[PDB]
This record gives sequence, structure tokens and C-alpha cells, in this order.
Amino acid sequence: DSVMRKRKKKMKKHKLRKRRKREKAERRKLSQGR
Amino acid sequence: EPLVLSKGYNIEEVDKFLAAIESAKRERIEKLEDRREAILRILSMRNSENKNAIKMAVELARKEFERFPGDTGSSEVQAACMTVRIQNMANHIKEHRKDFANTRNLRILVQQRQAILRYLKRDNPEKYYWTIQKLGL
Amino acid sequence: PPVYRLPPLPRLKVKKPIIRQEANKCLVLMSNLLQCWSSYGHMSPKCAGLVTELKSCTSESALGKRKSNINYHAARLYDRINGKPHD
Amino acid sequence: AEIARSSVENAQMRFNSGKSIIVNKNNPAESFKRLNRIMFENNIPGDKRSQRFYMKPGKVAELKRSQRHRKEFMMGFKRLIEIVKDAKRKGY
Amino acid sequence: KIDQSLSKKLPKGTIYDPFDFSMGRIHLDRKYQDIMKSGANPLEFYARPRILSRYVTSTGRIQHRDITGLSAKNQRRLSKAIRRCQAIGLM
Amino acid sequence: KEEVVKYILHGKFTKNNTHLTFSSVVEDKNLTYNDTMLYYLNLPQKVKISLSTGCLGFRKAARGEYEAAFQTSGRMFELIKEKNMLNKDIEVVMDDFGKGRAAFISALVGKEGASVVKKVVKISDATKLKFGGVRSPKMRRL
Amino acid sequence: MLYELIGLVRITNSNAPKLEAKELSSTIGKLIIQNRGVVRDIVPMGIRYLPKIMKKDQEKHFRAYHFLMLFDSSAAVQSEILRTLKKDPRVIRSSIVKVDLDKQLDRASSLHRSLGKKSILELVN
Amino acid sequence: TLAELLGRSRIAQVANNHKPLTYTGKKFHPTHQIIETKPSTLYRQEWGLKSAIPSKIKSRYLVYNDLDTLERITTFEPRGGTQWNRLRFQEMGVPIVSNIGRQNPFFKKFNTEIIGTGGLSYSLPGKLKNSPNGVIQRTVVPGRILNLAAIGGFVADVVFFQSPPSSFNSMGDFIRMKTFLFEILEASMEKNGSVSMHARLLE
RNA sequence: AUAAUAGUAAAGAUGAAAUAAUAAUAAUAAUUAUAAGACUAAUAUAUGUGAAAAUAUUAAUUAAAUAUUAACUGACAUUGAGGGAUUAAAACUAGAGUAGCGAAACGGAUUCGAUACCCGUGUAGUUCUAGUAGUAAACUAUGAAUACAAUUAUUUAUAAUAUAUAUAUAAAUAAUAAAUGAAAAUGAAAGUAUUCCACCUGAAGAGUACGUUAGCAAUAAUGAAACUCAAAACAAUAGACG
Ligand SMILES: [Mg+2]
Ligand SMILES: [Mg+2]
Ligand SMILES: [Mg+2]
Ligand SMILES: [Mg+2]
Ligand SMILES: [Mg+2]
Ligand SMILES: [Mg+2]
Ligand SMILES: [Mg+2]
Ligand SMILES: [Mg+2]
Ligand SMILES: [Mg+2]
Ligand SMILES: [Mg+2]
Ligand SMILES: [Mg+2]
Ligand SMILES: [Mg+2]
Ligand SMILES: [Mg+2]
Ligand SMILES: [Mg+2]
Ligand SMILES: [Mg+2]
Ligand SMILES: [Mg+2]
Ligand SMILES: [Mg+2]
Ligand SMILES: [Mg+2]
Ligand SMILES: [Mg+2]
Repeated sequence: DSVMRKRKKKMKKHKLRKRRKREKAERRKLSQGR
Repeated sequence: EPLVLSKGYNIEEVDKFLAAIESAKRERIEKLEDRREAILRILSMRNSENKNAIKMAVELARKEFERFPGDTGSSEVQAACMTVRIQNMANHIKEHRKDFANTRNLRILVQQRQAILRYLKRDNPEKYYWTIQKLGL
Repeated sequence: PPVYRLPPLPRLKVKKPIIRQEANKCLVLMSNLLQCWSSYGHMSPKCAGLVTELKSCTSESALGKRKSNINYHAARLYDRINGKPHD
Repeated sequence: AEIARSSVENAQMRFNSGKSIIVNKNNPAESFKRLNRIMFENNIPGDKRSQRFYMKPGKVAELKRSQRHRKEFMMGFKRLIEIVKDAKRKGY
Repeated sequence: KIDQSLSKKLPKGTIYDPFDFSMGRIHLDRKYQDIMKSGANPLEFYARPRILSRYVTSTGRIQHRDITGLSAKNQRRLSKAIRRCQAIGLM
Repeated sequence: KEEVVKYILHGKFTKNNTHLTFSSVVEDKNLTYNDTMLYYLNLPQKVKISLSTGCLGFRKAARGEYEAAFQTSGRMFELIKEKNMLNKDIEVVMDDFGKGRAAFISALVGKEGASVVKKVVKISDATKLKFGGVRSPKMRRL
Repeated sequence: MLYELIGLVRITNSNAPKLEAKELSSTIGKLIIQNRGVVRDIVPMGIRYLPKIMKKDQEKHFRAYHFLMLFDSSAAVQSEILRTLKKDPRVIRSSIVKVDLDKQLDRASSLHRSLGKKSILELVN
Repeated sequence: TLAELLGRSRIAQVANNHKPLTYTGKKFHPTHQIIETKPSTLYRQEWGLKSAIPSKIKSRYLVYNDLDTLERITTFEPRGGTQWNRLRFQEMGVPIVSNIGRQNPFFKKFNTEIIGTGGLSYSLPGKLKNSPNGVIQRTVVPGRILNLAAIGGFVADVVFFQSPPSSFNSMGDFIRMKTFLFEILEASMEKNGSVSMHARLLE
């Protein structure tokens, strides 16, 4: 990986983290009791 | 034991040497006794390091196991020599839990011991069994 | 002592070579005059000849009189003076 | 008390640090210059400047290495130029 | 009368040369210019500030191996001894 | 009793401002030997004239500058001359290597500190440094 | 185990400075000998001024009397001696440090070794 | 064999040393073997060394350390002043004798110390030197006073009846300019190999 | 930080300014005197040491460590799936601690705007003790082992030399030869060979989803497919640009 190539990966990782943050309450609801 | 000495000395021999020196001086009491006591204190195990004691223990083990006077390197004697160190290393670890480098070192040492006993078993099984029995394994 | 061998360089040269020429006579005279005037009040006749000398110096121009080949040698002798191993 | 009196500020001279000099009345400027030189030798202003901010330990180590390299290069250059000068002098 | 810096005093028993009287000689001389180097571990001197203070700057800093001009090991021993000294009261 | 042994001229020269301070070392002539010796070693001081370059009417940014510091030094020297603390010897000290430090020394050298210099026995720096200590602020990006 | 010691003792009394030092030397030497130990040498050093005004608990000191005690002991003994030194009010700075006996048996104090004399035999002669 | 010839040959004859060519310390005797050329050999830059020597050198004599170095230059200095000092000493004709009561070493495991003189003088002390004018009792030599006096390639201790003010105090530290005559009394030689001459100022 | 001393109007900050537990309740600077944490200036080269994370104020204890000789063992070795242990910073759970720094938050600037860069308050955190967790550009972006190959210069240690010389060894570091290589360059390995393990097979989608295991948790490991392209990537070259 060059830095430029890495930056796409970084961006992807950030997006994933954001998604996880968004779907925290939903995830909690899904997890407990089933 | 109470009158055991470090630095590869023996108490009986030391006293004899001192007496011989005295005789030589005469040829050519309380103070002399005090000097002798001072010497003993200097050369005692209990004032010396643990390292000297370990060395002595290793020597004793070698003497016990050697299949002839010269033997150092007999698979059995090697194992015996390893054991003393392991015991001491184990004791050290028991004092010092988080000393991870020295736990690793201990581990390596027992792996080495295992390996040499495995070898002994292949070479000379009865002898290996005897060695094991002696060591308490 | 600790010797320090450089790596292979593109070109051994001093960035700026100083000539180290002598300081100007007129400037020196002016400094001397200034020093004299620090003592002895403003303009006493102890520095009567000094002022005249300064004037003589700085008549045609403010300064009286108006390069070291070191790079050429370094450039010349770099390839020799290297301890660069053979080709 | 008598003993204290006898000890005429003997400790005061040796107790103080090396950042101190007795002024000659003929030239205070010279004394100041000497002090400045001493400070430079001890690297005290440069140390003070370094201490204004924090620099991550790996970063400061890298900087230190770079400085060392630069130093070693400069004395390697000096060595080279001295040789060049000698060659010039001789005829080479 | 003249200052000491611009006149080379040839010693008593020495040889000299016509060049030796010159400015250039003096310049050359100007250009070209101990117990720890003698061969004894400096970690004997940790109760001897007087001798360890020679290997230290006016403020108190330890001098660099470039300055002091020691064997690397011997330098490190000296440094250790100095640090021991300042841990104690003495030095 | 209160005998003035010597004066100490302190100059803290930071990035943004100077602080010039004059102070008398006040020894009393009037117990254990060790205690007396300790007292002799560290004689109490009394401040006589404090000064900072804003006191000379330099507002905000100009007080971090070289001329302002020089002016403050000159004012200090004038005060020393007038208020009559020139009978005993003087001890100069400094801190923090600002522009103003450079100004102060230049002022002392020149005619502005002409009367003071002859009493100045010793110059002696005392800038504070740390051998590790508290971590400094993060190095500003700008 | 040969341990060197360096204690910088207090000197309260002006006229008779060494008394407190002497008492300290006696006491620690007594402790050593009670506990299987053997003091070899008690090198005095001068009434030397401290580099800075060094302070103990609720006290201050500028001058002290310095000495080396070069004794043998166990490790535990030595540690306890060190602790006792740290505890007492009449010493400013204390420092025990090991002298290695893997090569030699006779070893002089650090000062004597620095001077030239490796063993105490040399000092005697 | 070739090896034998090499061992014999004139480069092997020059005993090796890595002493500084520039030594600003005290010089009591020659450091390096002086090496001359002939004029013809100089003209085609040949000194009997590994390489040619630069055409910038026009002096026939030199001193060297290394035949060839890593810098691709022979380490030399074009000067042979030490021969001239010896020749001056010979001209002066003051025979070196050991002031200590000892036999002359040239008459009768290894000792590296200097055997008598270093070979600057193999002259014997008992001779006189006649001339047209007569038998020379006092050896007259011109030298320069420094502050000690430089007398023909040697610094020498000096003595006089009265210190002359007119010559000295007129030019206090430019006494080196004016050459004065000297009467050399005797030359002793110490353990370090320094020639300790003793002169007397004549006026 | 608190207190005292004397002393006078600004102080502190910044590109320049302000806001603030700043200051006419008497500060800041100075000199003292207490306390508190946390850090370790020079030496320093991370040289070296450690399996790697790491590791430079001092001392002690216990552990482990180098070389060469002598003797002994007699292939007992190498590598190592699975497995095991250790594993920076952040994070988390307890209980202490909390000076300085400092996510967040609030305030002041900057700016068209400024959820920033700068300044001020400054909570988590950073600190210790006991744990959890097992990841980082955890990098020499280079798995371990053995045999071998052309030079030079530096140090370091070893031996002899007749302690200070010039020699023989190793070891490291720096320049290279050959060789290899897409080249950059590698240089006793990225060379010549042998052995063993790990891993890769276009780019996106994806280290994602689902599933399982482990964790107090954040998460860690394991790890697909559909859909869509003839792209996608590296070394070097010459420009243009800053
Ligand atoms: Mg890759
Ligand atoms: Mg094995
Ligand atoms: Mg902050
Ligand atoms: Mg490794
Ligand atoms: Mg450090
Ligand atoms: Mg770290
Ligand atoms: Mg944490
Ligand atoms: Mg907590
Ligand atoms: Mg902030
Ligand atoms: Mg764990
Ligand atoms: Mg991760
Ligand atoms: Mg990873
Ligand atoms: Mg790392
Ligand atoms: Mg090639
Ligand atoms: Mg290949
Ligand atoms: Mg490849
Ligand atoms: Mg390379
Ligand atoms: Mg599934
Ligand atoms: Mg995952």
C-alpha cells in the first residue's frame, strides 16, 4: 500500500465506524433477549 | 548446614591450613582465634550470595550422578544439573510473579530438561528411568 | 582519535568560501576618531591629525580600496581523495 | 558566633553554580560576553527553548539522530577539505 | 613592545628553522593543539568528586566523548560514577 | 539592626515582557553556630524598585520588544541613581533569554547605566530548567 | 559479601565535630558484628562542605563529616543496616554499594583502589 | 630471490615511521629520514618512491611517511632543514662532551636510548683550529636574541658581563632583527637528546 | 498551590487581540517557607541489552547473559500445523491518586462561515495497585536455520609480540566487486544453495455480511457470496507545478 491507496481503506474504516455508532441502539435491541 | 563455606572451600581443610600456617610461623592465641572467626564469617554461605549455594548444589548433583569421576555431560548428570537451577528459578518466580523474562527462561530450561530425558530414554532406557526416579519425576 | 569517513557524495564543495580579507583603513580611522571623541569632550585637538587622516582617506570615495579558489580544488581532487572502492 | 565570623563567606564562593563571574571594572562588556559564551557552552538557552513545548518521544529521538548525523557529516566534510588543502599545498 | 600571540618563543634545548620565526609557523601552532585514560575503571572515583569534576562542565553537565576523548566503555563508566556521585551528597 | 550588605539587580526577560527588580540584601548584626552560618549564607532581601516595561507606557505587544526593555532598564537606572541605593555593591542576575535581556545588558554597558556599572561586583545568570519534570504544552500547529 | 558504605554524618557541635560521626561508626559497627558481619576498614574523610544546602526532616545542613565503612555481611543484614541509617536523624546522606568478590577475596575501599592499592595488603605494607 | 633484493633495496633501507610531519611540539632532534634527489631526477619528477612527486616541488630534499595512502597521495613534506642544522653545528666546531664523568660511548637486550650524541657530531674534543691570523681560542658565531638565543640552527642559553640597555630597550621585542655575535663556551647533551649549548654575548 | 516579606500598576496571552480561579480585596516579577503529585538535564550513540513489545537519575536483592581454554556427552539437531506464553498507545472493571498535560464540554479569537488550526477554563484520560483485552506504519513494510563467495575503511574483543608496538583472528558498522533484480537497490542478503513453517493468486464489494468462539464492554479472531468493471498496481523517465 502507498499512502493514496491506504486512504481509501482508511475512509472505508471510518464509514464502518460511523455505521456502528449509528446502529448502537438498534444493535442493543437485537442482542438482548434473542 | 551450619559450618558450610562458599568459594569452593571446606571447613575442615581451612582449619588444618590455618594450623599449618601457625606451625610455620612458630618455626620461623585469642587474636588468632578472632582472625579465624572473621575468616569463617567472610567465607560462610549465609553471608555469601545465593549463586555460590546454587553452584555448590550443582556440584553435589554432579558428584551424585557422574557415571565416572570426570563426567559432566552424561545425559543424566545434565538433567540433574538442570534440576537444581530449575528449583532455584522456580523459587525466584514464586517470589517475583510478573518477572516474565525469568519465567520464560525457566520454561526453556524445563523444555531442555525434557528433551534430554527423552534422549536418555532412547539411548539407555533403564538408566533414564533410574534418573527420573531419583529426580522425583 | 575518531576518524569520520563520509559516504559517496555527488560533489564536494563548500557552499560559500570566505576569503578573509583585511578590514578597511578608512573605517578603522573612523572608529579611532569615534573612540577619541568618547573621551576628551566633543572635538578637542588631541584628535587633530586623526580627523585629517580620515578626510584624506575618504576624499575620492567613502571607502579607500575597492576570490579564493577552494571549490575548484575540492572539485578537482574529490575523486582522488575519496576512499571510494574500485569499479 | 565567633566561628561563624571567622568563616568569612568561604562557602558562599564554592556553593554557587558556574553561571556566575566576577566583573572587572575596566570592562563589564567583556564579562557579559564571557558569561554569554559560558551559557552557550552549557547549551542553557537551547535547552530552555526545547522545554517550552512537548515533543513525542519517538519524534525527539528521530530529531536527535538527525542532529548527530548532521554533526558527523560536517566533521567528515572538514576532514575532506583539510586533505584537499594539503594536496593543493603540495602540488596534487 | 608587542603582544605574546604574535611571537613564537623557541624553547631552550630545541632546534629551530628559518620558517619557525614566521607568522605562518605561529598560525600552524595555533591550529594544531589523564588518570581515566591511564587505564583504571572510573567507577573507583565515585567518592572522589575532585577528580570527577574535571570531566564536567562549569555548570555541572557531563562532557561528551568527542570532548573528553575517552574509550567508549571507559566514558560510560565515568558517566556512571558521576551519576552515582550526585546521587550521594558528595558532588 | 538592619545593615544593607549589597544590592541585587534581577532581570526576568520573557518572550512577551521584561521584569526588572532592585533589592537590598538586609543583614542584621545580632544561638547555634550552624544556624548562624546558614543565616549568613542566605541573607533576607527587601525589594526597593520593581519595574516592568508596561510601567513605561508600552501597551500589549510593544512591551515584548527590544526598545521598550531598554527604556525600562534606563528608567530603573535613573531610579537607582535618585533614590540613593548606590552606596554598596550591586549583583546582576538574569532569566529566560528574551529580546529584553539583550536590551538590558546594552543599557548597562552604555551611558544610561554609567553610574551603576562601577558598583556592579558580579553578573550571574540563574535561568530555570527542568530535569524531566512537568510535561510542557503540546507543540502548537499554526 | 563485602559492602562498602558512605555516610555523611551531622556535625551540630562546632568545637568537637567528629563525636556524632564516631558514635554512628561505633553503633553500625556493633550492629554488623552482632549480625555475623566483619567490618574490615573504617576510613575517615574530612569535614567537607556539601555541594548544596542539603536538608533532612525539619533540619538543614551545609557541612558534614564523611567516612567509609568497608564491611562484610549478609544481604538482609546490609539492607537492614541501610534502613537504620535512613531512619536516624544524625546522618544526611547514606549509601551502601557492593564490592565484588568473584575474582579476589582481599579488596580495599574504593578510594584506596583509585589511589593505587587494590588489596588491603598493599595498604598495610 | 626477489624478496632478498627487496629487503636490500633503498626503500627497505628507509626505516618506517608514522610520526607526524607537522609536529608543533618541542623538536630536539630529526624525526624523519631526509631524502634528496639529483637535479636530473627532479626534472622528471622521480624521487625513488612508488609514484611521481608533484611538479610544484622544486626543492631537491623531502621527508615522507607513506609511499602511498588511501587518499591516493604520498604523505610527504618538501623540507630537509635538519641536515643544515647539523652542518651549522659542524661549522661552529664546538665538540659535544658529556658533562657527567663518563666514557665516550663510541669507544670501548637492545637499548633504544640515544647512544651518546645522535650522530650530529663525531668530532673529538682535544683539537685546536689554526688559521692565518692564529690559533682560534674563542669561537665567534653570529646569532639572534629572542627575549635564550638562536645560534645557527640551535637555541642556546646566554650570559654576559652587563646587560646592554641601548640595543635591548630600544627595540624590546624586535631583538630578533638585529644579529649579535656570540662566544660559544661548550655544548652538553642531555638524556632526551637535546643539545644544551651555552653562549656569551660579544660587543 | 498556599502563606509571609517588602514593593508598585498593570499582568498574562498572541500573527494581533480578547475571554478567564489575573489585578487597586494590592497582583505579576522578586525573596523566603511548606505541601503535592508526576517526570528523569548532560553523559546518548538506543551504542549496547532484550524473543518481540521494550529499555538511559542512584543503590541493593534474586534471575538470566559473553569469550577462550580443559574435560565430558555422543547427533541428543533444524524448523515447527495445532497449541502456549509475552505483547506499545488507546479502551474497559475495581481501589487509591490527581501536580502538569489534556479527548469532550463551555467560553474568547480567526473567518463570508470555522462544529477547526490559535488562546482560556479544563472533565475522562494520562499515575500507581490488582486485573480484562491481545491489537499498531507491532516496520528492517525483508519468517527461522545451516553451508558457502571478492575487497576496503572504521571501531570492539580475543590471542601472540619484544606494559606499546606492529601482527594474526573473530564481531559489528560503513563503502563496494561479483551475483541478483521490474528497477529503486540488496551486498554476506534481496547473492549461490539446502531445509522447515506462514502467506498470495485482478480490481471493487470486504476484512463487510452472516454464522461461531472469546471478552464486563469497546471489540478480537474466524470469514463468504451476489452485484459491477477491463481495469487495478509498482520502479523508473521527462516535463509542468509548489
Ligand atoms: Mg503489500
Ligand atoms: Mg532442545
Ligand atoms: Mg494546557
Ligand atoms: Mg527476532
Ligand atoms: Mg538523559
Ligand atoms: Mg514507548
Ligand atoms: Mg490505560
Ligand atoms: Mg479507575
Ligand atoms: Mg484546549
Ligand atoms: Mg494477559
Ligand atoms: Mg483493530
Ligand atoms: Mg495486524
Ligand atoms: Mg515499535
Ligand atoms: Mg555491481
Ligand atoms: Mg532468485
Ligand atoms: Mg521481487
Ligand atoms: Mg547499500
Ligand atoms: Mg454463514
Ligand atoms: Mg473483526
